[PDB]
Amino acid sequence: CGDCVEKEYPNRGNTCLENGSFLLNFTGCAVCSKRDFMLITNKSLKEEDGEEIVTYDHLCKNCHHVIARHEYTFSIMDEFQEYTMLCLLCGKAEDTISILPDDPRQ
Ligand SMILES: [Zn+2]
Ligand SMILES: [Zn+2]
Ligand SMILES: [Zn+2]
Repeated sequence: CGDCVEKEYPNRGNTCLENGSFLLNFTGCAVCSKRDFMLITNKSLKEEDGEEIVTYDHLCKNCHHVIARHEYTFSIMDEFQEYTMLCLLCGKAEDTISILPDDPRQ
């Protein structure tokens, strides 16, 4: 309900994830008032030309209302990798890593 989160799309100093629920930003629901109560459902995955995308939602373990929506997208460009995340709860973040054909991933 947006009142579920302390901050809307908090920055994570570059952290981009396809899993979990950010309990440190979740202040507990406002449809029912419960905390440390959540599930994940409708989890989709997409892949275009080397880019990998993961989209999902968070649901209150008590009232099963949709707490928030999550998106994580990952792209490979020429010699580098790009990571981006956007979630009302988990946060908004972006990172880029330079790599080699030896696949070292820093
Ligand atoms: Zn809520
Ligand atoms: Zn709730
Ligand atoms: Zn999230």
